Amino acid sequence: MATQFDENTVITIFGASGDLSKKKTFPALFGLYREGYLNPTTKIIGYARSKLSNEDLREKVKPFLKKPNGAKDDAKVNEFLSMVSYHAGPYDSDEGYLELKKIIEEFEAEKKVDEPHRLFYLALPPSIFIDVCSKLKENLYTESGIQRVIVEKPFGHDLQSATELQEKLAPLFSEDELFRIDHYLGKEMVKNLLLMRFGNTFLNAAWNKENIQSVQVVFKEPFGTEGRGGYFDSIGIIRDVMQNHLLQVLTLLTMERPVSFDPESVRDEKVKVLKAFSPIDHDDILIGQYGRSVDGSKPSYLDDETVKEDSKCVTFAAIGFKIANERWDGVPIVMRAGKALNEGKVEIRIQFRRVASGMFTDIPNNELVIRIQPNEAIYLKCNAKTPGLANENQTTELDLTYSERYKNYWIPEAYESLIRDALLGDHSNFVRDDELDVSWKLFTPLLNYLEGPDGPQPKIYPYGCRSPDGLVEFLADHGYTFSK
Ligand SMILES: O=P(O)(O)OC[C@H]1O[C@@H](O)[C@H](O)[C@@H](O)[C@@H]1O
Repeated sequence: MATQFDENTVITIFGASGDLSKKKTFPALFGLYREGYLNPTTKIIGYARSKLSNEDLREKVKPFLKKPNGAKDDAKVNEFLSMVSYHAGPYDSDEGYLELKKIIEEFEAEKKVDEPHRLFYLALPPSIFIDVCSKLKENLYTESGIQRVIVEKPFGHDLQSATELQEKLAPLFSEDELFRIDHYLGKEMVKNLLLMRFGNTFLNAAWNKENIQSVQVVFKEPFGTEGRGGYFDSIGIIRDVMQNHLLQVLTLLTMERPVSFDPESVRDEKVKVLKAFSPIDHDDILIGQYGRSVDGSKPSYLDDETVKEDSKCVTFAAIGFKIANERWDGVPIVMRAGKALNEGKVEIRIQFRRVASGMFTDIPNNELVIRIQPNEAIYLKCNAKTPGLANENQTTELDLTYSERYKNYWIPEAYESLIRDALLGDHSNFVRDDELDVSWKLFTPLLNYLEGPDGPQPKIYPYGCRSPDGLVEFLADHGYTFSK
């Protein structure tokens, strides 16, 4: 019921010369075009301070456009580049925006446009958002068209900084025009979660404290922070992926059902469950920093020449959560994220309860695993009678590998899906301001405690190991029952 952007839409990518723009934003715009979801009358404008030409931009991004049909669809590559142009100018001053206002109004007149449709993708750090947002609002805002601006996380590093950014942003652009990106919300398997649970009685009837023993959201990466240790030092793993990506996923797994079809009904339920989270217990935590591999082949986090040697930076964290409402009361929830472990994986693991006594209880807990990445899949640990004369249980792993169906369909990348959604005006996969506020109210006390003077020292774990010491115990302390 929001207006869709199709013909004669102008997409301006601010920060167009940067890494994010050339490796992600423009490649995503192309993928949408290559598969027929970007209208050919779309004007794509890259804006940045440097003084490059239309040729420079096109040749800068060309190495990153994806050709899944190989040398085929090469006309599409050149087709797309021909829709892309460049304008140089400062973010700090009105002359660039007035010059841009002229390029755009020229195009919106050469095509008979009664209602300008303008998307501004801000591929910039927040310290430059507010300037550009001011300038767009002072110079390039039409009360007789519709404009939408995309910004990407982070929006702050704690409650105070996030509040300050939003205080400056709110008088410039409303929630309806703002599209705040957490790119996990564009991943195919993350987008399936709501319909998977709410659309299937076989899961929804069990999705409650009466049947769930343990909820886990799991993030593992096999590499470390080498080279960028000094930057990561003020971030840490909790800020990097847990406060945003992992919290988003958990929110989709625990919210109640949206009662209407408005995208804001999705967002209302996410905010609602966020407010029911109890405060984080600062003791119910497992904090780790990666040391040298047992190998000797891999450096410690501190071996990084850009990291001070007394650094308490957390590169692995497991955190317990509790949600105080009727569905979740007393269910222990764990989010755990680490760099420099043994594999790359993002995964949801839900363990169901067993009855304590009776005939079909000498049997392992049912379990549901949803792999978000790498190999999108759903697995169910099930129980069944042994076929034939035998009257014993055997546990069966049911495979719902999505590779079956995906070799048939076009599965967009996160940014492709997300830009599409913005063009269609659908806020379902974007962060709202109260969502941001509550998520920072939840994590800031933990972050203040860890980074203050009494901040605990992370336990060291070797690069490449499965789990820091204490993890398996931590999980069993949070309702996970291990089995054969
Ligand atoms: O899992 P994805 O889609 O590759 O995203 C993971 C990355 O997400 C970013 O937000 C983090 O800052 C990175 O540290 C992390 O590696």
